[PDB]
Amino acid sequence: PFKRFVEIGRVALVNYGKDYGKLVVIVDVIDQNRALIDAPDMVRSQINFKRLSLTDIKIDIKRIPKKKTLVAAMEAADVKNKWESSSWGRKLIVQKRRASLNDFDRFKLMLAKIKRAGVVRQELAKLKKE
Amino acid sequence: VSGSGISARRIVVDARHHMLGRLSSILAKELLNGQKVVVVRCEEICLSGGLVRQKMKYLRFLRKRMNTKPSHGPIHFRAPSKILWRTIRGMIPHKTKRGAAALARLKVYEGVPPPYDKIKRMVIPDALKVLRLQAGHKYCLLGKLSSEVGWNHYDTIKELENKRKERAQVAYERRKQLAKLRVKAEKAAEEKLGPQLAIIAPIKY
Amino acid sequence: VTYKFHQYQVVGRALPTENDEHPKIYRMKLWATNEVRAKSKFWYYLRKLKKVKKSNGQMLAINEIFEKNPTKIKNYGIWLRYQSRTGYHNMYKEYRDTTLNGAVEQMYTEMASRHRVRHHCIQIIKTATIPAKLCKRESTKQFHDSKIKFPLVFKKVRPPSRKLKTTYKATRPNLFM
Amino acid sequence: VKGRQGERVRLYVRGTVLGYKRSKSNQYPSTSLIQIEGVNTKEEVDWYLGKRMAYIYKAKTKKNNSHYRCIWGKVCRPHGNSGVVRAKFKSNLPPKSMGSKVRVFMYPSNI
Amino acid sequence: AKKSPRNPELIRGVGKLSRSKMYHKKGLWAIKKKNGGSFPVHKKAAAVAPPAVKPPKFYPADDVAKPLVNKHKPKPTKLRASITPGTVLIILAGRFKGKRVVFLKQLKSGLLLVSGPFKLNGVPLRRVNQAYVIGTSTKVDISGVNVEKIDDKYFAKQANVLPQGKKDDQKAVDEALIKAVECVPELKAYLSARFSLKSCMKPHELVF
RNA sequence: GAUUGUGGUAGGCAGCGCGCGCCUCCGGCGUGCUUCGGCAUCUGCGCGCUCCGGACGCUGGCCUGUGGGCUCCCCAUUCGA
Ligand SMILES: [K+]
Repeated sequence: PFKRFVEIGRVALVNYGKDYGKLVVIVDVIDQNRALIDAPDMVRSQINFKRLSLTDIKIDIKRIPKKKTLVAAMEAADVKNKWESSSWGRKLIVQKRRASLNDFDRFKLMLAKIKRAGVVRQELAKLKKE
Repeated sequence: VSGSGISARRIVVDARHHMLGRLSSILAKELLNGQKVVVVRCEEICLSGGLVRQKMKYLRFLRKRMNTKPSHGPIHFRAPSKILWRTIRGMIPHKTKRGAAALARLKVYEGVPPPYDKIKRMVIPDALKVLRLQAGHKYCLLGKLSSEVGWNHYDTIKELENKRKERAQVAYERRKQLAKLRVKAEKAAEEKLGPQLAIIAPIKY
Repeated sequence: VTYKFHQYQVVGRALPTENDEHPKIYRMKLWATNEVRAKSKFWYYLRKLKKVKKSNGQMLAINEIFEKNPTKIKNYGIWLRYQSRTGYHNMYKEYRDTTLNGAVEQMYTEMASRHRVRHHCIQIIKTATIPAKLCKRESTKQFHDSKIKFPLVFKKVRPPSRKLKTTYKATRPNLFM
Repeated sequence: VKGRQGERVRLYVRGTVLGYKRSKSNQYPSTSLIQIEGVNTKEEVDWYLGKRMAYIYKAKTKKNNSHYRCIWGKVCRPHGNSGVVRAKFKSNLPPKSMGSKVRVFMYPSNI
Repeated sequence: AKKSPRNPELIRGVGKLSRSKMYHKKGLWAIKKKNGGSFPVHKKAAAVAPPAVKPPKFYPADDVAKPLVNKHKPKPTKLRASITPGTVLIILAGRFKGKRVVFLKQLKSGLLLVSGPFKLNGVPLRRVNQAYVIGTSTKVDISGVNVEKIDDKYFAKQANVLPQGKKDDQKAVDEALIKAVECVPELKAYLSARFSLKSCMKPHELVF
């Protein structure tokens, strides 16, 4: 049970606030409510656990490591690629891509989806009649 | 609570494991805003404080009666659906035409009677017990309280709900078989359309 | 970075007179939401403890004190005296935070919650950064673990913002640790 | 696939008439409170600021060979934090419009 | 005659250069030196005597009020940056509501000249108010389209039957437009289809 | 984004461009003071412009119509009472 724990080196997703969608690394624990997080593109600061969603990724680091050490550990663990390839991480990227689509792109996607739906319906009907 | 703001003919709500008061407030606002609401499985509504406290509260309510003419009220309904209806009426200006019209847009049922057994049923996150009540704290089912205070249809509801759940399980198995067939059809059709799959790839979850 | 409570060093003295050409200079470390309120409390303490009023006193300097390294966790001890409904008492408390300002805010919040003591009824006697081995409270000592590990028992479910909030959902939330 | 018979293009969103700007004990019918579907924050209201709105309803008699009537309005300013807006119409909306739907158009456009 | 402005404007109503630098640049010193240390005095322009208006036929019993002078003069209507030649526009009102059309140019009156093309979606050469239009990010080459002879006067009413000359002109204009459109794949279908809002489509979130 | 145009004999007030000099015209050329960037130091006339002594302009619909208006009448609804 409890597949995920808050740990030194645990990678978490910010699920609320202005920093939503960013990956951070838990480098220390202040108390039961907040921890010390870090990432390559921010300053190590505290965050409440209520704004963090633990991921399945973990890196091997000591508490409050240097920026270079943290970056090296993240690169060795390939955190970015692992998160992006996972369905959970791909979900946010796909949501952003859908939000970014323009009118002509939306029309082309509609055409492609209609054609695929028609072909799939024909295929399924043939399978059923088989 | 401003309101859902959606435009739909009606909304069916599965009241199972919903706090009575919060669900009542949300639905009262929805009804006042002009929505039509159907609530099912009222017997599965949760009340905080535990069975003992709620039973004492209901007995205190039962004490209230016009001394010279008990038939003049208050009316003490026992069924879970009527309890939910009265709780909602308590949050609506029911003595005005606006409040009466809002009340007239509400339907409450025990269990899932037809045709709502084959209609998609939604939930209210703001009133869900899993989000509102800490595990370990006392709560009681509305159906249990109603049965304790004189509701004698709990067993019939249980039997009918079991039958409906068996039928729904059969339908779900059929739908799963159909879904597997559809995935097979999609795999077969994959090779037929290259460019369409290419355009669709960056959007698929 | 905004703190509700700021730490100030206020320096003042009594007005020079013929008898005292160079009166004694007094300094205090005070906590207040603003420098104006810090100066007010400085004059309150000077009047109550040294017989020097604001009317016959001189304000010399006031500077804010900022945490040296707000990027690291420290253990903070606070010695304070407060007033209850029936008298005055002394109290020592410990906190963990990146800055002493956060620790003081926690102290005010905890006094309010546990003892129903309002802010104006609390006097701070001493503050200090305590090493891990010298901490006295089990609450702070429980996180002095090289390998600290626990699951998120209580997590509140909400959308990233109210833009995605909906009254109705097709399925109930799926929660697990 | 559907075989529906109705408007083929929709260039507007729907708005529910919540009521009037009011206190607990006073009402100001010159201003109407409107909830726009899909708008959940006052930040989102910025897009609809100044957009035209129409309140379409039916009358018993025929005017210009039609039972339809229309009172025009527009979005004035956000109300609260949850996306409700304050709207002004050429004439005060009747109280019976509470709970009815208005059409919020995409013009005047800024894109 | 000076061929360039002497004082470029940093903002509206403020020059980049001061009075001393302007004195140096304008050459007032040179004029004074040439004229002998004194500026040349120019006589005031002589006013034109009013024409001998004939006596009135009627005398009003009341003195009509002459309005006060308004010093504000209207400026040309601005064109949104999102709208550029060849941009695809969505009409939000009128009988062509929802239609996607190509923007050609802005007329003197400030209205936008657009075309369907007529063959693709039945929208002819027409004027559309900018306030009832959405400018999208789709752009089509219009360098080969000649609309120089078309202006605000082309649509002026002479007050039922469409002259053949207008049809021929529209065909000539649309030939090059369709030739350019065919270059972009799926653009023909895009222009032949109207824009509409489906379920859970939020106008304030669409990028267009 | 929203509300609004009260007044009706004024080209005023303030600021600034073009010509009255030239050149090779995103600019340069004269006298003084400068913190070396610059400066209301020379800054006059004629013609013009503007965020400048309180809104103007264009288009459309309709005009005997199932149109427009209403302080009139009977009702309904929200708030008040
Ligand atoms: K205005």
